[PDB]
Formats: sequence, C-alpha cells, structure tokens
Amino acid sequence: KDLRYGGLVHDLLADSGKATPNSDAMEDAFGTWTYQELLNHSQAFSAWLDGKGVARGERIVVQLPNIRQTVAVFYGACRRGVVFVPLNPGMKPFHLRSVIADADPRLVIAEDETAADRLRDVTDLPVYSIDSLWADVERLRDAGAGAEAVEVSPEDLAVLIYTSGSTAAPKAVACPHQQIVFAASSINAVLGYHAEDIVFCRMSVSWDFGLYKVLISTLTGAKLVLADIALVKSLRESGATMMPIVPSLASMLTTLIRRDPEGAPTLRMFTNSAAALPQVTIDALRSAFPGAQVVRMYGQTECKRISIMPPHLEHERPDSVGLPLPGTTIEILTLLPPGEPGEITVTGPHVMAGYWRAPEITARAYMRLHTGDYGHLDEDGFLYFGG
Ligand SMILES: N[C@@H](CC(=O)O)C(=O)O
Repeated sequence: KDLRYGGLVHDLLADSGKATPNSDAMEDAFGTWTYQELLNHSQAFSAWLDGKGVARGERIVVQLPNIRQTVAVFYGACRRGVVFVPLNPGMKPFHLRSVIADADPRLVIAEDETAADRLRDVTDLPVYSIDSLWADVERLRDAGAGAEAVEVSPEDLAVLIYTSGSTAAPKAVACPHQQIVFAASSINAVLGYHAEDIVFCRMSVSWDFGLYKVLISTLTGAKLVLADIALVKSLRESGATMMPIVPSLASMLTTLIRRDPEGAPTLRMFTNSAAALPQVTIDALRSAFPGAQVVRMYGQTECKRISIMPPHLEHERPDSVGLPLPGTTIEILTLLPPGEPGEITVTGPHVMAGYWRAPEITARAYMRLHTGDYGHLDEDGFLYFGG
C-alpha cells in the first residue's frame, strides 16, 4: 500500500534530506538539526567510520543518551552497512562487559571521558568519547566528506537490539534493513504520522520504541524531540503532537497534568505498547487531553510490533490489542478457529532475522515467530490475551 518492501534504512534520510532539507528534523536539549543538517552530519560520520576502517557488516557499540549525534551515528553507520548496537547509559559494568563481548564490535562510542574510562575496564576494544570524535566529524562535515554511497543490501543487518536484562544471558534481536523499513512503514500506515507532526520521545533509542520514532519521523518528514516534573511544559512548549507512552509514563503525565490547567492542547495522539494500559489511565488521558487519541498496541522486539488498534476504533473492543500490522498475519496455534485461545504467532516482512549468534534460542522462537504469549482472535481479526 504505502508499505515499503526491500528498503534500506538510510534511504529514508536521503529522501527526506532532499525532499524537505530545511524542515526541522531533530531537536534535543542542545539544539536543532534540519533534515539537511542531519544528512550532512550522518554523511560526515560515515566518513569517520571509513577513516577508521570499520567495514560493511561490522558492529559499533554506541552507548549514548538521546542526543542528535546518536541519530547521526545511526544513519551514518547504516549508510556503510555497519551494524548499530545501541546500549543504554547507566548499565552496570559486568552487564556491559557481557553485552559488548556478545555484540563483538570493532569499536565502542561512549558518552564522555569518564564513561569512556569505565568502558575501557570492561573491554580491550578501542573506545571513543562522542565529544572528542565529534570534532573530527565536524571537520569532515565541513570538507563535505562521505557523500558517496556504498553497496548495502536490504538483507544486511542494520541493528542489534539487546532485550536481555542484567540478570540474563546476553541476547539481541538481529535486525536487517528491509524489516526495519517495512515495519516502520506498516506502523505508520495505521498511526498516520505526517510532516507537521512533532514527536515527543522520552524513550531511549536503545529500545526499539525510540528507534522507530527516529525512523517514522524520518520516513514522514516530521520533527522528533529527543527528551521531569517539567514534562507538561516541555510538551506544550515543543508543540508536541504525538507521544509514545508506556503505562508508567502515562500515569506520571496525568498526575502532572492536574497541576497545570494550560495543558498541552497540541497533543493529538498517545501510542502505548510494552505493557497493558489500564482503563483508569486511559480515562485520565482523555480527560486531560480530549483532543488526543489513545492508541493501544502490542509487540515484541522480535518483529518490532504485532498489533495496533486503529486510532478511530480507540473506544471499542476494550480488551483487544488491535489488528495485525498491515501486510502481516497473526495466527493462533495447528491453526485454531476464531475464539479459541492458543499461542500467538506472527508471520510477515517485519519478522526479524533471529537472535544474534544464538542458533539455539532462535530455533525455539523463530519465518514464523512464536511469541510465547497466549490468546485468541475474534471473528473480525482482532487480538486478545487469554480467553
Ligand atoms: N517492541 C514493542 C514493545 C516491546 O517489545 O516492549 C513495540 O514497539 O510495540
């Protein structure tokens, strides 16, 4: 439909960089880049990787907060077939050691010098602080470096997304370009982001919730705001129109909102996944923001997302997590008939390439993804947990 098959991640950027070069693409606490600027810095970073001899198919581990540079690192890596491995700042050191070793990167990018030092205890690989490596990036940007393309297959890995906690064996979903682009386009065919949206994203890009707000904004030409008591003010002052939520973040917002009758009237949508949104929270969001749709979704990192409740149906089938992503199938398992509880299984161009270097774990979950969640479809195709 508007669904993208066979796509490359960095092509999203190249398109918007040319289509709307002067529109605002990324804002963080420190400034704003237009799409041109984002394209230019991503190109520069690609030349920095070339300069360092990081090759197609290799990994970089990047442990950075939500700042513009991280998005440039992401796209610059994609443009060279290099695999982006985003990790959350604040991980415990033994946890980093485990994950870095598993990811097996060519180098590691840290948030600053203190952090670069802590990383150096836990790996022998080369470690660069973003401030220092960025001085080079800016030189390269100024010299116009990195503008050339290089061969990248839609089947090449773009990202590894670690889902394992610190008490678990390291485990990342292995994400090829095609699947990412497709999933972004399929999500967007339901949610309807567009070029005058301002997306307020409080989720780290180390989680696919944030990464896909980078991608969906880039896809549509929207503006992404990379973002505590101040939350309501941030929202209203950014002019935020779209906000991905998780239930704890929604409760906080409804608590905070009673203390501010100016609200944030620009908000038109909240999109919830990761956990079940309780009715009381939904009601409070609608009351504080009657202009906004509250949209239930369900997913796993293994295929990015599984179901979305169409926005226009937000008041119906209160127990459902919605319909399959467009271009994908859900079935319940031996195919069970409607109403019959079984394992939720998923088929489509969003199902990712398995877990990185873990044939054994991959084998049990994976061309059909077995989620280990249980539920049923009703007659219409809507998905429910349990019975
Ligand atoms: N990846 C899921 C959420 C999750 O796995 O926590 C989604 O974006 O719907």
